[PDB]
Amino acid sequence: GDQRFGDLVFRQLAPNVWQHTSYLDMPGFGAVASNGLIVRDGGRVLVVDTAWTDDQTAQILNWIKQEINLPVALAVVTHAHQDKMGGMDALHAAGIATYANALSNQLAPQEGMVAAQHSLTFAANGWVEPATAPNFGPLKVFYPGPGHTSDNITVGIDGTDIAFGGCLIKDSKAKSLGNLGDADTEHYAASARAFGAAFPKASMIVMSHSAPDSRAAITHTARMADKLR
Ligand SMILES: O=c1cc(CP(=O)(O)O)c2c(F)cc(F)cc2o1
Ligand SMILES: [Zn+2]
Ligand SMILES: [Zn+2]
Repeated sequence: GDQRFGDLVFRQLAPNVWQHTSYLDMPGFGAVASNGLIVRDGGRVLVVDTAWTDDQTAQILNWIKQEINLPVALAVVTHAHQDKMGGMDALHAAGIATYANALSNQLAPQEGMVAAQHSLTFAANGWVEPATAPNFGPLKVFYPGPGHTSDNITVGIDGTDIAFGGCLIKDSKAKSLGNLGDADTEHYAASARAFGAAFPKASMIVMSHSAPDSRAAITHTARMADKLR
């Protein structure tokens, strides 16, 4: 199922959905995989998250050209850390319109990231303000509250059983919540559960650092986060 393409890995999840995976050495710790998504919506392609680097992100675009061969209409990135925004310049060089949580764009410079071109804003209940996410097709963007970071956002794919938790969600057998350096430990559990409640039909949960899992990823992540309080 997995397709090795250079130093990246691509896995089809649904007729119109693929997971992209890229790797970065975290010195002394290891080569960390990070996942995002590629969605075909009719005659265009939508991307969720960059790879870690510009070069890797250009390779995602090369894979899209070879395997889908339709324009990439936009990309949305799910918080201001390198695994999700490190390739912003490659998207801009390719002429792709880019979107992030307003807070992600504000944080980008201090995090060493390049901001996206457009800012998403969110209603009090967490759903994106639709005028800020034009032409998102089946992508349904939800801010679940602070968790892995204060700016973390999540994405459901309408018409599929897939929802993407990014770095908020860990798999159903994960031993830890990963990098909590920028986390909101008090609100993490509620934010994880809010993600699950926003996408009740999603039976396939996609996340940054593990293979797609069942909804037990959500319950297990929230149960682990209960202990942080
Ligand atoms: O494996 C990692 C992955 C990340 C990126 P993320 O948190 O978005 O997964 C990371 C980071 F951003 C800061 C850090 F200090 C250690 C880290 O270690
Ligand atoms: Zn992160
Ligand atoms: Zn992460």
